[PDB]
Amino acid sequence: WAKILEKDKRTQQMRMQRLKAKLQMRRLQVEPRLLSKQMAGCLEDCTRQAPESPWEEQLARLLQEAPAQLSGQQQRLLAFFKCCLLTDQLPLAHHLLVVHHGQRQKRKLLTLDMYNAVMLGWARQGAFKELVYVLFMVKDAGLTPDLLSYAAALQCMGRQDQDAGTIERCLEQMSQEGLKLQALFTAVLLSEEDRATVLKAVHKVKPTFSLPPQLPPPVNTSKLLRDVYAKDGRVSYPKLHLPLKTLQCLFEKQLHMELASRVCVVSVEKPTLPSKEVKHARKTLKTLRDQWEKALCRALRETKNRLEREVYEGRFSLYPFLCLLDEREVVRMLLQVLQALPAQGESFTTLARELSARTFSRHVVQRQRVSGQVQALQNHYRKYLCLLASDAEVPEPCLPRQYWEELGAPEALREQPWPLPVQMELGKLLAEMLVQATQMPCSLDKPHRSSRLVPVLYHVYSFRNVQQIGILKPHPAYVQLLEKAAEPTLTFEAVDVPMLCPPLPWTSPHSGAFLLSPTKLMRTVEGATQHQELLETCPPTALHGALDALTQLGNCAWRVNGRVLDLVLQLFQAKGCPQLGVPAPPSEAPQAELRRELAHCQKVAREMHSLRAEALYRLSLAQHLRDRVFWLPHNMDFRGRTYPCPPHFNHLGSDVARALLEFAQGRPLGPHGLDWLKIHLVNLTGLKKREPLRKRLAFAEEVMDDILDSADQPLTGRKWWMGAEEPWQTLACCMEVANAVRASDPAAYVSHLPVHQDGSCNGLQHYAALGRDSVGAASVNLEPSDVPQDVYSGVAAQVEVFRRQDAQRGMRVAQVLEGFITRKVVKQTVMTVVYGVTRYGGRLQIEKRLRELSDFPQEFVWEASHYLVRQVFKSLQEMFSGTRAIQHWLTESARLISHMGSVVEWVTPLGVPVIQPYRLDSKVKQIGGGIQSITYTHNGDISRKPNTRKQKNGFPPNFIHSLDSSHMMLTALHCYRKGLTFVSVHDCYWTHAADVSVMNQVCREQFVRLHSEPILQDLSRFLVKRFCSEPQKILEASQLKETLQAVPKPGAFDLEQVKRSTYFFS
Amino acid sequence: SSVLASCPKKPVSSYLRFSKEQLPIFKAQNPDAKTTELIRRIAQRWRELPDSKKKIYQDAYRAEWQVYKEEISRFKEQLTPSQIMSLEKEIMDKHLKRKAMTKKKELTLLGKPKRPRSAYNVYVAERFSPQEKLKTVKENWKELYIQHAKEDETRYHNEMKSWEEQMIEVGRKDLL
Amino acid sequence: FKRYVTDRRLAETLAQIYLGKPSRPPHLLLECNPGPGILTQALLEAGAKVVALESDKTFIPHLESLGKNLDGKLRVIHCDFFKLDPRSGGVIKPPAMSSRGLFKNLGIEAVPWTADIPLKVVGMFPSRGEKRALWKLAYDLYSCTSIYKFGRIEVNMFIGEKEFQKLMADPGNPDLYHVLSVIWQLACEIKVLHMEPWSSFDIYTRKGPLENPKRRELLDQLQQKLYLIQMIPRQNLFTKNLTPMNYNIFFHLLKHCFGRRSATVIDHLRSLTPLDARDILMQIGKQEDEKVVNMHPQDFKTLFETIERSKDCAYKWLYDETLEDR
DNA sequence: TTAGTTGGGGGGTGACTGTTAAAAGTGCATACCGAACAAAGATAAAATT
DNA sequence: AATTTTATCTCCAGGCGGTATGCACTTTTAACAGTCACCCCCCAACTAA
Repeated sequence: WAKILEKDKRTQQMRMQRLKAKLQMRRLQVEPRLLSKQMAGCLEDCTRQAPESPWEEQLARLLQEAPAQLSGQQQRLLAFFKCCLLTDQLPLAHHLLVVHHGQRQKRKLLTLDMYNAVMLGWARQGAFKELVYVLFMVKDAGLTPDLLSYAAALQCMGRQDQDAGTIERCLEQMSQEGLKLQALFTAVLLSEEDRATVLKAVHKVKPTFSLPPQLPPPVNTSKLLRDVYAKDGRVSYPKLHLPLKTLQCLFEKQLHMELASRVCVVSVEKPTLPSKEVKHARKTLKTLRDQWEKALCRALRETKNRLEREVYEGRFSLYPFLCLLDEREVVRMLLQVLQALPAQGESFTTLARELSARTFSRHVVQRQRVSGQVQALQNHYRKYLCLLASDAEVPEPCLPRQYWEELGAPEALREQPWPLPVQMELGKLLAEMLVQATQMPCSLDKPHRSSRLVPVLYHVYSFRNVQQIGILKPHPAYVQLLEKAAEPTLTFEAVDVPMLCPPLPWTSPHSGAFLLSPTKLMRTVEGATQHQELLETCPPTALHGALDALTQLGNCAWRVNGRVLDLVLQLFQAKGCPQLGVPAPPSEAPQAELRRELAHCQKVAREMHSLRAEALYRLSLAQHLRDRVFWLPHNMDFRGRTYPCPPHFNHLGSDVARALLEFAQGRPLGPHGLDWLKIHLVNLTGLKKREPLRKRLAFAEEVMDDILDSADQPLTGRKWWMGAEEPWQTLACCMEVANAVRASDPAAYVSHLPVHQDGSCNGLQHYAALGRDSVGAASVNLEPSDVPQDVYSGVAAQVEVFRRQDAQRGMRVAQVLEGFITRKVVKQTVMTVVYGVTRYGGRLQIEKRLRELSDFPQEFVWEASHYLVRQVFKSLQEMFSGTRAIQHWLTESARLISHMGSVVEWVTPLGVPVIQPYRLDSKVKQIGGGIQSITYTHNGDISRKPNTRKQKNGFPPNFIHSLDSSHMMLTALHCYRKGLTFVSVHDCYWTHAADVSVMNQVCREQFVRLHSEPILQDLSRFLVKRFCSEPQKILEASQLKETLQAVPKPGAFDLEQVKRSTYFFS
Repeated sequence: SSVLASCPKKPVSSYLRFSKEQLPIFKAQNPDAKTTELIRRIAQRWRELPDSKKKIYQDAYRAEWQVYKEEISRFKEQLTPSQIMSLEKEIMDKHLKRKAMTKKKELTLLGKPKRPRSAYNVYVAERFSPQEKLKTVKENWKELYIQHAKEDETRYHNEMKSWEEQMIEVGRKDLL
Repeated sequence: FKRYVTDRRLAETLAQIYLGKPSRPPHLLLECNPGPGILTQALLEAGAKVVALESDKTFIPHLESLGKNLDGKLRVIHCDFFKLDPRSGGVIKPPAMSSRGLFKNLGIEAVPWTADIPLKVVGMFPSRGEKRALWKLAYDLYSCTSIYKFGRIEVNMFIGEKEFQKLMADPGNPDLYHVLSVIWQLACEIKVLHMEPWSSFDIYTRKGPLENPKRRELLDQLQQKLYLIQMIPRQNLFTKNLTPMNYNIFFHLLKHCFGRRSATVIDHLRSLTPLDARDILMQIGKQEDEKVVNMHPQDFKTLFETIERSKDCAYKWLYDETLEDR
């Protein structure tokens, strides 16, 4: 059969020759096809000039010739092109660009930015032919070369090490084109290496070319902050109590913890006896986890293979975003997410959002690790720690941000967030893969008795009124298996655990807080970006006060109280105590007429389980940090209030969380510390609210026996402390007081306990300060007096007087309730007056208490609610009139501004700009897919109309919140210079037991200084200049100016008396 | 079969009438002419044809389209649903066999190495109603052909190792 | 937009229909919103003991004046049938009542399901609240709560054209088929007794009669057939599996099945229960590629019974109390 | 579990080479439809006739 | 201009899903005619993916 074999070989040879012929005429296109005939001829001629076709002269000729809101598809394409650079897949992006430029319909989406991105990507490799191709593209599309195009050309020429003639021609071309070389080096897109290479290319022919000289940053010169930054004076900045080596070791530990991105803690639940069933359950769990890992890896590989082909055919896909991270990291993240799921399920949209937020953080951290910022950060931090260490001396005492800048600040590698559609698409894809790839046996008790496999995650619908909501729910057998196994460990994300080293100083809206992980300066929804734009557009020295205050707040070193933790654990593990704040175990529970009992009993056990699991995380963290020192960074919301970043364990929780925290650095009690400790104890009890400090101290001294007994035997003694308003903090205060008293020298004992100083109705205090009304001011402790003044008691007394007068006149409902008017009835309404309450919202608040009232007849509730609401509001009118005028003025201004089609904005006295992010979402956004059509809201659509209903409701309270945040910031900044430890909760200030006098003095001084400036007139002038100054519209502007220019008049009150007020802060 | 009686064929377009009237005349005039340059010269003449001929051809085409539209509107009622199902299965099978044909042609157009031969196949090739003779040789079975059949595939083995090399370069990664 | 009956002949025919055959003569007739009272007096002249649950405070005086010397039965209670048994509020206002207190006042006693109809209720549905009333009655029926705890109570009411067409949809009319049709045909035997235009009834406003021809022309513009429907609970509704303490899973199953109308029942089964879906489909006697809108109301009940009847697997349903108020 | 050579005789479909036009597919956008659970009295702003 | 309709206390990071219809633009196949080029349906057999 030699002839047959010869014939087959011949046929194969002609076949491969035919294939070669049809190929030489699924590859990736490299030469664009151009609509213009003469440009196509020019490209053909440039190719045909020589086999070694020089492209440099043609590039010079192409450059020298030089003849509002993006769509969803455009944004996605731009993100694809940008990501193809970090991913290091350039042929893919180039082919997609050539294909889009080919077709008539697709070429209209492209914009100069995509061309620039691909040009820069090609230039980074020192290539010329592809750069010339993209130059042909940008010329044929009818666009113009820009700064970035010339930067790419210069970088390519410098990298390829060409002769100086072409560089001379290019540079002179930019000069004639009106282009500035110095302006080139300010482009954000260029990295350090690109700028260095461009500089080398420039220096080749202009050796005497230098960057602009560096200058020391300016200091803040504002009226309020000129005292903080004054260089003439005495400053004693506090130092930590630890040496340098310990701090460096802690920094290394925190860096390792953040690079790992996971921290595991030991569970605090009652350990279980290792029965046979527990071991069997653990074996089954381990086998299932391994199988899921392998299946997920296979599914991810198949998905990447599928997604690449779509780009290979000219469609946009998500291939680079999947290529960003390693396979093992993605699989581990998916497994952790599946493990953390609750038994009741999670919404589909929420899961899709969460699965895309964790992918970005790991990408950012790994990018930082690979690029080489970790070593620079290590060097800078180890040099900067000399300022806070006790056994180190900095040549000149500086603020932390000032020192961090003076040491030479390394440039921050800013990372671009993905657009919202890309994030949602990626999250949905990952969630679908996780749902599909996980399987478990149907019958766990006996393998192969029933061999069929069933899914682990199910996709059910949940109905609320008319609306459907897609919900993923775990299989019940898996939930029961997890509960039976009783795993002994918990897993926490590295951003949900307090830092083990002092946080990075805030030096810019981009850098600060955690060492590597990203953190928003202004916490808000994912897509919103107007706040960041306003922050960045401001002069650099405006935000120094806010950044310095945030850094000062984040540098407090905490530690965990021991004995309180032991007692709480003893109560928690055995039986619990709902009357104290410790949830009961699930074992202890109550356990068509039978339907009613079953419906109620199942209702009770839900929140009982919810509370127990919520407190399991907090108490497991504290045990893990029981012999360590930890820090809590801070950030702001869009008004200015500051919150800590770690949510699970911080001093903003309930009394159980506030009793486990104390300052790490202690101070001697001094000569006036024991009295403040006792007064704080009495304040915590809540028995003597309306009494002077002398009577509080006397009462504290008269019940010393109970305090001593509660400090000695807390759970087996008289148990006096349990009657307090806060049972748990009171125990800690009792222990501290007993320890201090028993000591040989009570004036030298070191105390680690914070002491609070609250403010009574701070919103109304700010309102009265703005309005300068004597009657209102005198009732919120803005005037000197001997006893505290309670506004709630005064309002209740006035209402009772009105009721007595009406009953004397004669009325059934009035005489129905006699003696039923008290502080408890009207406290909620008076408290909520600041938030714009009305005569309708107060009815439902008064009726809630009236229903719980027993002796009151239940047939008069409606009339009583009406009468009480009317009387309370009438009495409130007499006490506060300036407040009403201010509220009406602000509401009208906000409404008139919103009707013109613009969202309100203002500036706080410190300098932070504020803006209200209320808009109407009319058009709906969906994502069609394999499982469901997720509906999301496009935040960051600046074309939507303002929501007038939500902008006239939220303006008056946000102004007051910004004002109180400014007051707190000023107080913290001025307290730091005296060497005090300061931590604040919105309007409660904490400090050591020996510095309360100094803190009170600084509080009063800063309040007077802040409110002496003309706040209202400044706000009115800003509003007039920003909005009304328009020539295009005259009638709307006229109405707006008429409203704005009429500022309510001030009263007759003297602000200096606040400095002599004993109970302004009590 | 069933489709023909169910409905006739679509009317022929204007350029097709022009081909019908003129190309056979052009073909008759030139005896050695073949359909390639015949159809290309017909295209040239049609491009050179005056617009009056295009207009009259379009009028004929639209008249035929209208009469076909009326015929189809009448036909959709004259076919019992069983004929509709028969037509549906016929077109479905036609599409499937066409797809199979084009996939087989695609596979063979890349010079796929041959499958391993058989010892009986090599024997009958050397020895040589074809169905009768195939049955005869098959029942009879029941030059080193046994080893050569595997040897050829091992000879083809070096081809298939090489046959995967171009595909990854060309971009057809599904074949391997 | 309340309505009332004013014509003499229409009222006479309605009374003749309501009394019907003289079988079980002493049938108590609860009247929903008698209004002017011509229907009630027509029924009294027919010879039946009638008690009127009138809502408006201004109508009892006329009813009592006409019935002061009635010497028969014209007991009147200021109550509203659709406002019976509110679920929130500590005390019940005079317009509302309690399902137990009203029956205590009427003196009637509780009776098991298997026995006969103890009482009959007639009236007309709310103009803008047909769906709300239907859902409320379904929830009060399937749990044997409120008025249905006292036996099988017959309800005869008027309804509009659109709601009626939605209510009697069948797999032969899949455009309007929905859950409410299924859950109302599974428990009652719906009948059509009378037909009447909207012009026969004189509409009423808060102020009074709406005599305006332009708004009467709107009634001509909004002229829809006002069908009459009779509803009697089915005797064999509650089996050993469809207990009153178990209907919630059935309601959720029906709601989920109509979430994706154009999908087979096999995928809904795969997304609702862990059991082998094909086994359930085989047991109820259907093929794999069965659409949701091709299932008769009794087939849903059969499928639910088939799923609930098994015992091999401890967990049968994925519905839990957590899927509520989400 | 299914398909390729092998094997010639006999059919089958398309390629090659033209132009034309009526469906078929794509990507985006709006519109309408889907469970309940009382309500009494009040008031100013927003929407409609 | 008057009449009827609607919402009623702020911040700390929230969004319904499915089915039908319409429109502006791009892509695809069927129609004619002659050759001819390779593939594919048969009896029976064996080997690989």
